[PDB]
Amino acid sequence: PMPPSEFLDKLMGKVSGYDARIRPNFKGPPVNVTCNIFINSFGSIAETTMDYRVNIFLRQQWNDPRLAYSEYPDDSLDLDPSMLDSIWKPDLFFANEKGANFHEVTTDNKLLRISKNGNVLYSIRITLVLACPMDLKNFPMDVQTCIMQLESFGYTMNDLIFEWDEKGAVQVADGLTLPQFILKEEKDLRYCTKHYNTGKFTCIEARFHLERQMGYYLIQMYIPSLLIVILSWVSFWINMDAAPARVGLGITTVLTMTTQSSGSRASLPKVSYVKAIDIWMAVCLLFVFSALLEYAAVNFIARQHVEEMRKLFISRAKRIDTVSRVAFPLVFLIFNIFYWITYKII
Amino acid sequence: PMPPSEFLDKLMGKVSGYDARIRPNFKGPPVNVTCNIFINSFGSIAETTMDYRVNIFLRQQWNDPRLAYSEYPDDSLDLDPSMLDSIWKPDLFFANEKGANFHEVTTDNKLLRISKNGNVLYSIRITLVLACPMDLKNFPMDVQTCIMQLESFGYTMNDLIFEWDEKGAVQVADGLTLPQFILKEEKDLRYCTKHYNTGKFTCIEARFHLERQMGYYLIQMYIPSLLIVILSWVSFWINMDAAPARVGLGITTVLTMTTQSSGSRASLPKVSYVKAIDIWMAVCLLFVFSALLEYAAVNFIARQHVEEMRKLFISRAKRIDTVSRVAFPLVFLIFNIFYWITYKII
Amino acid sequence: PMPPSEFLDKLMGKVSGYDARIRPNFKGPPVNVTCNIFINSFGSIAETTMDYRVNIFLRQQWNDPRLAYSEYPDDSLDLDPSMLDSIWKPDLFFANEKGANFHEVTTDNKLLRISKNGNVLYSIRITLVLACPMDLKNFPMDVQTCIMQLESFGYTMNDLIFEWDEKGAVQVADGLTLPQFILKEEKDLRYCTKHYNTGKFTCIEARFHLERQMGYYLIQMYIPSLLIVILSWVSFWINMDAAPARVGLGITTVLTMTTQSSGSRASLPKVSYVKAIDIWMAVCLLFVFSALLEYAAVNFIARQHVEEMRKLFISRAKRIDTVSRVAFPLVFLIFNIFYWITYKII
Amino acid sequence: PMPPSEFLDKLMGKVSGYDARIRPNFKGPPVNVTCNIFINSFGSIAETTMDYRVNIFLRQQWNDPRLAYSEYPDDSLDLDPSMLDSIWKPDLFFANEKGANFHEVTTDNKLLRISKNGNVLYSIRITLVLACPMDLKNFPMDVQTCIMQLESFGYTMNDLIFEWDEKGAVQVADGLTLPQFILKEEKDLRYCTKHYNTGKFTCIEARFHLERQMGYYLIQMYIPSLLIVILSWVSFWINMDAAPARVGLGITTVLTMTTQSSGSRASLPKVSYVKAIDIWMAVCLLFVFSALLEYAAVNFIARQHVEEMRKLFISRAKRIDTVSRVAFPLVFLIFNIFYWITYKII
Amino acid sequence: PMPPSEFLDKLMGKVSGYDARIRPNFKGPPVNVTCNIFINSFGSIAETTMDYRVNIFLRQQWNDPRLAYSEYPDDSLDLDPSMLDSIWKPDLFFANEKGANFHEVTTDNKLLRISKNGNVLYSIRITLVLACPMDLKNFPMDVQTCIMQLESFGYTMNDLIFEWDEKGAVQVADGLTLPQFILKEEKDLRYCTKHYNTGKFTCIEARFHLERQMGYYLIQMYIPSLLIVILSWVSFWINMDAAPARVGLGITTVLTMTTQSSGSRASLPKVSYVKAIDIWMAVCLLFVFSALLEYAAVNFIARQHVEEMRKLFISRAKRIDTVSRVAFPLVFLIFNIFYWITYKII
Ligand SMILES: *[C@@H]1O[C@H](CO)[C@@H](O[C@@H]2O[C@H](CO)[C@@H](O[C@@H]3O[C@H](CO)[C@@H](O)[C@H](O)[C@@H]3O)[C@H](O)[C@H]2NC(C)=O)[C@H](O)[C@H]1NC(C)=O
Ligand SMILES: *[C@@H]1O[C@H](CO)[C@@H](O[C@@H]2O[C@H](CO)[C@@H](O[C@@H]3O[C@H](CO)[C@@H](O)[C@H](O)[C@@H]3O)[C@H](O)[C@H]2NC(C)=O)[C@H](O)[C@H]1NC(C)=O
Ligand SMILES: *[C@@H]1O[C@H](CO)[C@@H](O[C@@H]2O[C@H](CO)[C@@H](O[C@@H]3O[C@H](CO)[C@@H](O)[C@H](O)[C@@H]3O)[C@H](O)[C@H]2NC(C)=O)[C@H](O)[C@H]1NC(C)=O
Ligand SMILES: *[C@@H]1O[C@H](CO)[C@@H](O[C@@H]2O[C@H](CO)[C@@H](O[C@@H]3O[C@H](CO)[C@@H](O)[C@H](O)[C@@H]3O)[C@H](O)[C@H]2NC(C)=O)[C@H](O)[C@H]1NC(C)=O
Ligand SMILES: *[C@@H]1O[C@H](CO)[C@@H](O[C@@H]2O[C@H](CO)[C@@H](O[C@@H]3O[C@H](CO)[C@@H](O)[C@H](O)[C@@H]3O)[C@H](O)[C@H]2NC(C)=O)[C@H](O)[C@H]1NC(C)=O
Repeated sequence: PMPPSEFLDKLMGKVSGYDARIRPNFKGPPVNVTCNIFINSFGSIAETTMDYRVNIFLRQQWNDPRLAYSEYPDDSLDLDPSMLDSIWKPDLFFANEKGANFHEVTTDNKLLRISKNGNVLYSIRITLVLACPMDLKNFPMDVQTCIMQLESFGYTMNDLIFEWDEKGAVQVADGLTLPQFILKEEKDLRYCTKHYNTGKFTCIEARFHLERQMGYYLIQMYIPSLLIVILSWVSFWINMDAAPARVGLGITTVLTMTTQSSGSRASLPKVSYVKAIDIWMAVCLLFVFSALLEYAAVNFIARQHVEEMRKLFISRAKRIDTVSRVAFPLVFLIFNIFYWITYKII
Repeated sequence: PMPPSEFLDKLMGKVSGYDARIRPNFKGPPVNVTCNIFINSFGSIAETTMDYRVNIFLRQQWNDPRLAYSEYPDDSLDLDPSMLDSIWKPDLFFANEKGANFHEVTTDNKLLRISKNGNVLYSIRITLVLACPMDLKNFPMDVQTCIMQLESFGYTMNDLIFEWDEKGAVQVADGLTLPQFILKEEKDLRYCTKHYNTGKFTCIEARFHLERQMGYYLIQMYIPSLLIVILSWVSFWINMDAAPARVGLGITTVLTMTTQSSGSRASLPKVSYVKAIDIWMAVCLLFVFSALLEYAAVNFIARQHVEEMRKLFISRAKRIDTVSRVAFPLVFLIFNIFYWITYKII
Repeated sequence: PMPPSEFLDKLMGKVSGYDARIRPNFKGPPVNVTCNIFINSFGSIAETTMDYRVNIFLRQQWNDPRLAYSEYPDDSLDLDPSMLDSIWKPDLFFANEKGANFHEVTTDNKLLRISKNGNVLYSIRITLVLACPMDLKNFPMDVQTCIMQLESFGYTMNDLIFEWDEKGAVQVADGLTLPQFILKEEKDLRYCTKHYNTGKFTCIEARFHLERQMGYYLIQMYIPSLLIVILSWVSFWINMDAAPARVGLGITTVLTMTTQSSGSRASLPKVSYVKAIDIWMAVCLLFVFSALLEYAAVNFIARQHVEEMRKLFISRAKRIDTVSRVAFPLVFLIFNIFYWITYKII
Repeated sequence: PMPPSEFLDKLMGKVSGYDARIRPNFKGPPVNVTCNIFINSFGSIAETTMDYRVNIFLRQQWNDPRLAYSEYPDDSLDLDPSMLDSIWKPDLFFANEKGANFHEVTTDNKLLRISKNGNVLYSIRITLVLACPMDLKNFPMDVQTCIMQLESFGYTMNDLIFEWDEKGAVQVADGLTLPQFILKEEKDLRYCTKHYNTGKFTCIEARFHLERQMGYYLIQMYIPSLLIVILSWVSFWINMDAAPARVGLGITTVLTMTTQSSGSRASLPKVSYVKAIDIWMAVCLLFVFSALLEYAAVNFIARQHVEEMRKLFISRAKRIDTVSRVAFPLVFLIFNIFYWITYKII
Repeated sequence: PMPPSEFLDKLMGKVSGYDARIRPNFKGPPVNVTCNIFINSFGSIAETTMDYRVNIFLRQQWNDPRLAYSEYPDDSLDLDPSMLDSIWKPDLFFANEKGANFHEVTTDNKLLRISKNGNVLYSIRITLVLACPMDLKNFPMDVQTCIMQLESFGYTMNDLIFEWDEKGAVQVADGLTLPQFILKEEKDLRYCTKHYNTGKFTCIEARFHLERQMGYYLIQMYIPSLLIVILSWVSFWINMDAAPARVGLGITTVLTMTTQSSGSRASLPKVSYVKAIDIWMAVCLLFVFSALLEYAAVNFIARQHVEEMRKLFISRAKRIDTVSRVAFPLVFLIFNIFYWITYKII
């Protein structure tokens, strides 16, 4: 008969002594808030800043016995966000926020419904820009584990405990793709219970494993740098004598493999250690410079070394030729059989 | 006689029991909100972020029988946005917001008018930065379908239903142009009715088909890369012997076609797969390197190969010359007759 | 005797029935709001975004007969912006806002004064980021006409009409300069009266004509590209035979004129059509490549062509020499006499 | 006995008729507000935008006789910023704001104290982003005079007058350094009294003279470009004949001096006129191209010009050699003795 | 019995005369506020702007005897941030703010608890963007000392004194890493007590010593520039005569060592003085140009200098050869034994 918003104003008003500043079960057991999120959007995972933007639906559930109506005939009284500052709510925050905001377009994007036994569902929409430290040792083949962690701010462990619900604690939207990554399905769920000189505060966290799309770096970086090493060798499939074809086509490989090494570290943070794209760009400069070093070894013989003198001339220039037709692919393919296996076992 | 704002304060005040926290037709059929937008501005369609900024007039229409006056002699009571928090409004939001805001310069840019039978028109001005996933397989010749979708947040399907009106559900402003795209006239209108563990919520969406302006990429990228392949061949329209004119003008084509390939992927997201500008830049490097590979094949003969010996010298250097005057345009024009037709049928 | 703020609180308070939610001359003729702006700052005219930032003083004047006091001895009651939400104000907005804001440093920068006959002056300070479509056909020699337009949002044409006052409808600050443009003095003033399915709404607009500073593009782009075409020709003022001075100094012009063509399209939007800086950079590559094409024509003769044979050798190499000393300036100066006149008549 | 905040609530409350909307000395002489600032931070002086960020303490002093208590035993009643909207304050603003904000971290950073005779000190903390037009004629050796100006917005000259106090009208923080500039100690203080069709409004302004740090541009730009002109000449300290050492080492100077000219105009606004770094980069390309022009003059003689014929050969190649060993430093050092003196007298 | 929020509303309400506008111990000794921070996040230490972003938990402790309850049986009454504007709080601010903000996601991230003896703990979460002047004399090997300083704004020294507590005045979060730096453990704690014409105000400050990660600059800059100096010398391990192998491989070192010098000063502020990466890039161009200067010295002999004439030819070309095989590593390794020791003692 009486409408619920009219019914609820006396359920939690100044009458019946409801004070929104006081947690449920006061001077009792701690409040068990159970949580689950729903990732709408995900991404812009910057590595210069080592953070990522996420857009979630944070659902929180607890039990307020002061709100447990009995006589109203329905099962779920909702509550618009205008009266949402009138009940108790948990003081959740994110321990690695780095700035975040609500969404208020056409209405505060907030949801609240109250069951008969005082079970309270509270769902809001948040955009977060969460920090995650990026480990870039094996850079195009890394698995980034960027986390997010949810803590109480004012209430300690003996007053308020966060939990993940067992019914799908992290859902992901259906067509959620990433431009550079794959969000794996297994999401680790564990506690991070903090300690300060103020006290100990509850924490729960989720761990998202992000595996890269290697195919972009394979297209822009590896495959052109693979062919210049092949360009380094067909220029050695060359005429009898030393020639300017052995000169300009050797420094051709120098200009390209440094250009590929210049544009390699374009959008990378200035990490102190060495990453996997470096030791590819190192060898793809080392085998480039070993093409000019063979021509100088030929020029060390072509200027140094009339039937006996001409026999001593080609007694060295072909001992160096028929080996480097074989030795250059041997040391290169023994590198790839050692390079790729290390980055396909980690 | 009595002014409408004075008349309306008793129409929806504490007298006559109007509660703005309660939807129309409560414990009845769901509220049928019908919607249409008006795109003022559109654009800044970034592909690094995969989003786009739009500036709309969101019109919403529904029926509140509590507001249906009968005795006032007019037909449309308006209402300034100062008293706009005093009636019920739908809690619409955008499922791919990524940040949005109102416009409050000189007045809240909001409109509200109420007919005699309780029909309510509600128009606001919003700037949205909506996410859309970009498919870039055939990159300069793609048709991007970026959508926008309008959902309820608190009310489920049995309480509130969104509809597009049949009288022009998406209007576009008159001189609305795009810097890089063409907004097609046919705009798909369909439902995206969501399901959560909270419940099922209404959704309607519009699908904007965006076809690119190919002419910019044709000017900067294709036409210069077309002429270097022609530059690759007039350098083969060359003198009798091998010459440094066949040397420097061949690596000239190497420096330019990599420069055109360097500046090609300037503002592109790091997509894993391969796009259509790549397989043009691949062939426009492959036919470049097949110009130096012919000179090395000549230098493989010019150093290897006195009337019989000089007849064997030109017995190969012209068998390779008169074929590549014909074979280079044959394999190039058989590429364009296969390249362009695939990107003119999709 | 009684102070004006005390006098005004009863002039527009709950006594005397003044309702700020109701326009003047209600159920009468429409309100004639007359407007004029004062541009303090202007600029940051971006072409990537196709917008520009302006900082104005928006003055609005109308007549509220409810505010027409008679007995107070002064002529202009002012009103601080604290009580500014207490009278009726027009709901002006900008139809191409793209974000805007007020200025509230040390005080709301707002002004309000009321004459005896109810004439109301209302002046505020706004920063606007207004969109204007940029036509870039003749790019360094274009006249951009970027507009701004002022509309009502809630009131239709039969309730509220905007006008420009005839006494200087747009003033400009005294030392207002632009970094790249010249704001012309003639400013077009016309109507843009909108029509929607909601109704028809008033509009007035001003049109600012912006002519560029050509001298920057003449310094960085034209004058260096002019001298390389002269560098293309003094390298043809060369010795008798073919020489490497005719080789490296020809590709010198290739590297520079592409470098000038690379840095040409640095900060430009990706317009589909072709602009005037392109067809200068096209010809300044075409006459560059016609310098190497003459050396290859010489090398087509120097390898092809003993007193009769040496007479046939210079029977072609000087027929090509003494023409290109004349033909290269003839086709170049016939280009400038056609290029510049088209861009000095539009 | 009675605490001051309790004492002050009746000093300026509804009792004793204090109205915060009414200036002191109403219908009397104008209010003399005296001002002084304290620059905490200064800088980020961008020249693309032609503005600069400053962080000040704006102190304002005036006299309100309505606030002049007599009987309370102290000398300075302070007032927290919660009650700061309760007294009259001047409506100061900045005529070249371009966006500004207060600081509200942990408390509104605002200060207010009231002496016995109604003298009121009012100090706030503001961050400003002030526009200043940049004159860049002599660019690395310029003295920029960027100003800031403080005006009233609502009160005209006959009601409110701004003054600088004579006791240090602009203080600067102690260790305030600039990354690229030197703030000179002499700061000009003068009026800029505005006139509008509204009326005439008070203004005071301060003029900050900013002299650059020339040493950065001397390190990156001048000293490398100085040595290439020396590199241009040691390559002329060369062997007897024409050689490829006179070829590649000449175009070496072309590639570097254009690279230094490319990176010169990296962060500069697109000013129409010519600046001082240009006419250094012009001459440091002109003397570069006069090194290749001498080799072509030698090649004009080395191909043109057997005991009499060999005497005529070196009768020109050494007349050009021993002059350019002297003429190149003579015209270069006569340039620096004219270049630097003009930019060391202005 | 009575709940604390109900108990506290009469403890600090209008009854019992608590005025939040009045400091504790009024007309008494100054309030001793003791402080400690907790750095959650740290970084984005920009050097273009010379600032850094930090995310702290600011804890403040003082004693308000007006709040000292006696009869309530607990020891710590908390207080939600809704009623937080109802007690006295210190007006702390940061003397080098450059913009800062609170965090209000899901709740104002603020904490307040009150002991029995009026001890008040007050903890808030702030994001700061603090300015620090960067000294870059020895740039990759510098120790930056960026500070933060906490001052009162309204209360002078005789009313409010800040202190660091002796129990860990700066804590740092556990896994706090930096992308480019190492935050040292020793943090200097000292006073910075300000003086103005207003009065003298309290200050405390903390000094964070930041030592760089040298390994990134060693990977990108030093190690490639080390090998080009080795590339400069193996090209001198060359054949007998002068050769184009001594020509192109010498200017190869010119192009790379300027490319490494171009990309060196990529993200650096325009400091006037010279930094340590410059005098490495200077010498790594000087020993590059001393490779071409030896070839020109050989070409000064190879063109100048038949059994006696050929003995005088190699009487100089090997006196210059066998010295530069020894003199080039001697002057280079005597540089590193002087370069690195200066930057490993400071
Ligand atoms: C919130 O969740 C926590 C954890 O599930 C609940 O705390 C637990 O409450 C139960 C009963 O309320 C306690 O069990 C009792 O333990 C005593 C001592 O071991 C034993 O003698 C009894 O027979 C009974 O088993 C349990 O100890 C306690 N655990 C902790 C860590 O406190 C809490 O009750 C929940 N609160 C609400 C409002 O749901
Ligand atoms: C909002 O729009 C919906 C959909 O148009 C309306 O729901 C429909 O309402 C009609 C009559 O109110 C229902 O028709 C009736 O259906 C029963 C059972 O099929 C039949 O026996 C009756 O003879 C009559 O045809 C219809 O079923 C119902 N559809 C749904 C899906 O609920 C709703 O009434 C509208 N509400 C308002 C306030 O306009
Ligand atoms: C605001 O400005 C508009 C336009 O100037 C005013 O509307 C005009 O008002 C005049 C008199 O109020 C009307 O003139 C009358 O027209 C009738 C029919 O033509 C004629 O029989 C009368 O002798 C007289 O000339 C005029 O028609 C009307 N124009 C329009 C387009 O409505 C309006 O009155 C102004 N309102 C205020 C409050 O100043
Ligand atoms: C604020 O400062 C202004 C400027 O200092 C003050 O205005 C000046 O006030 C004095 C006395 O109040 C005026 O002096 C008188 O001038 C008349 C006519 O010249 C002369 O006959 C008298 O013997 C006396 O010298 C002076 O003219 C006036 N100047 C202006 C430009 O108005 C003003 O009084 C100050 N107000 C306050 C509240 O301090
Ligand atoms: C806040 O901290 C300051 C500094 O610790 C306290 O000021 C100090 O207060 C003590 C006693 O209240 C003063 O000691 C007395 O000094 C006089 C003169 O030297 C001496 O004759 C007495 O026998 C006694 O030792 C001390 O001088 C004073 N120091 C200063 C610099 O003022 C202050 O009391 C603290 N306030 C609170 C509320 O805790």
